Amino acid sequence: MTEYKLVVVGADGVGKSALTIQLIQNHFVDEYDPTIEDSYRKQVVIDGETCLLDILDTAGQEEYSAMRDQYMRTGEGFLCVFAINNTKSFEDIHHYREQIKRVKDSEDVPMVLVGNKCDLPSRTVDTKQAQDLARSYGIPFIETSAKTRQGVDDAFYTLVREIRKHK
Amino acid sequence: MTEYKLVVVGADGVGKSALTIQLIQNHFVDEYDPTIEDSYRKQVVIDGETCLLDILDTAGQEEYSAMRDQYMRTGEGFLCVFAINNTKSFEDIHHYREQIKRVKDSEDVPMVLVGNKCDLPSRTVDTKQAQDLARSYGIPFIETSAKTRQGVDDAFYTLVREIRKHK
Ligand SMILES: O=C1N[C@H](c2c(CNCCCCCCNCc3[nH]c4ccccc4c3[C@H]3NC(=O)c4ccc(O)cc43)[nH]c3ccccc23)c2cc(O)ccc21
Ligand SMILES: Nc1nc2c(ncn2[C@@H]2O[C@H](COP(=O)(O)OP(=O)(O)CP(=O)(O)O)[C@@H](O)[C@H]2O)c(=O)[nH]1
Ligand SMILES: Nc1nc2c(ncn2[C@@H]2O[C@H](COP(=O)(O)OP(=O)(O)CP(=O)(O)O)[C@@H](O)[C@H]2O)c(=O)[nH]1
Ligand SMILES: [Mg+2]
Ligand SMILES: [Mg+2]
Repeated sequence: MTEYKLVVVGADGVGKSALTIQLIQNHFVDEYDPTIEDSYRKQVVIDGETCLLDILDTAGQEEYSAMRDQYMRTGEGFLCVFAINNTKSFEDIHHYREQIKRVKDSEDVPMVLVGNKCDLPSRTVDTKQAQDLARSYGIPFIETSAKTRQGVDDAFYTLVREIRKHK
Repeated sequence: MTEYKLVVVGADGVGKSALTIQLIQNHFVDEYDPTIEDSYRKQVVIDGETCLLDILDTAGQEEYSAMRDQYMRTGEGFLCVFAINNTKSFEDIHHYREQIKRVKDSEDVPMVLVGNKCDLPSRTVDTKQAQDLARSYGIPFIETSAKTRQGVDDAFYTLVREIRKHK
């Protein structure tokens, strides 16, 4: 058995909690209830290895920069989430990646860029634009929908694979 | 901590959803997606008190006005929204205010008159005209733009202050 500390980060309302709740509880959260900080455990098998995922579901906006830095130091891998209908959340990605790199004092940190709400037709961030950004960061990119469950398992499992590769 | 049940009402397309989404998610929705009924939570500090805002984003549908009675009974305060480029929506305000007063069986219901889309130069409702009407209603008036965020926080916070005053 191996434990993996995963952190889900991103702007207000991108679907951080809905993505995590889909992985843990296998259903969609339709309601909008802002997160302060929650954590969840999930035991899963990834590439034949027994994994205990310890997932931190973070707030869109931190109250204390120093409190935020602590989970970035502890976290082994980061799911950097934006919503495909929210250009501000996509532009905010750089700020999350820069904060993670600074706290970890490393240019190489396991990360996955997640483009959530891909079920929505009202797209403002194109697929190629997110693919190019992820290519420039040297990280995988996955489109997800916490509503339909599209790409949810793949986003978390890819992050675990990135952590296992880094180790 | 205190919870406040806020209701955003007004005619079709005045920007009820865009105002609420700007308040909580800090981005402007350019798309027009008609609302059936959505609710959102937002934790804020107003005059030193932590407020958990429970905001109901309602439909602009003019048909079956009786469908509004239950949320009008439950709601503690109302954001009565019109668009500054839509004279019909400004004239419709009276119908929303009359229904609220009837359902609540009170002339002193916490309300704020909101003149949305103030970023638009194609104005048909003058600021002074809405100020004059709001004064005759005995309620505050705030101009807002879900696009620029002008007056968005002030509209919701003023409504909370009106509910507190009423208590
Ligand atoms: O004040 C505190 N609240 C905290 C707390 C919570 C968390 N709550 C989170 C919001 C929950 C929204 C629930 C959907 N609320 C949805 C909602 N939002 C509205 C806004 C306006 C009008 C109606 C609604 C409605 C709907 N409700 C109706 O009756 C209705 C009718 C017609 C409609 O069409 C729509 C609606 N749960 C607790 C249980 C016990 C004690 C405290 C709490 C708390 C903790 C604490 O340490 C100290 C103080 C507090
Ligand atoms: N259409 C659609 N809606 C989604 C998707 N993911 C989340 N949502 C919706 O977006 C809203 C916010 O989702 P939530 O998971 O709370 O986002 P969050 O980023 O955790 C909010 P906070 O930053 O305050 O913790 C909810 O109404 C939820 O149903 C998705 O993939 N598609
Ligand atoms: N320029 C400008 N456009 C706005 C503003 N607020 C809303 N809009 C635009 O008006 C249209 C309708 O916005 P929306 O928030 O859906 O209005 P609504 O009142 O919730 C519509 P419904 O009654 O069906 O729920 C959208 O195209 C939106 O971009 C604003 O402050 N400025
Ligand atoms: Mg959340
Ligand atoms: Mg709407």
